[PDB]
Amino acid sequence: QSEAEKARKELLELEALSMAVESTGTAKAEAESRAEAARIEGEGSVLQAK
Amino acid sequence: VDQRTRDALQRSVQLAIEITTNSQEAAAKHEAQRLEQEARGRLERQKILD
Repeated sequence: QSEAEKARKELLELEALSMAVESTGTAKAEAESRAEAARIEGEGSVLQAK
Repeated sequence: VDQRTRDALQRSVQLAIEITTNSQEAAAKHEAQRLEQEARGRLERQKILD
């Protein structure tokens, strides 16, 4: 079990990176989709007001 | 001098052979468990490396 835990720490150190990529990619993808729509709607709103 | 006394000693011989037979199987059981655990511990480690 001690030999398994030496190896398991390295697996957990990799899963912490996989979980950081999956969480940041999901959060970034949604926020940028809102920021793009809000910029298109904002530039359009300047012309509509004109 | 009496056969009834030789018969009592003849039972002691059989019990001494059974004691030796049990001692052999108990030793095989201990090495089987040692090897089984030695294989199992390496397999548990390899799953974490995979």
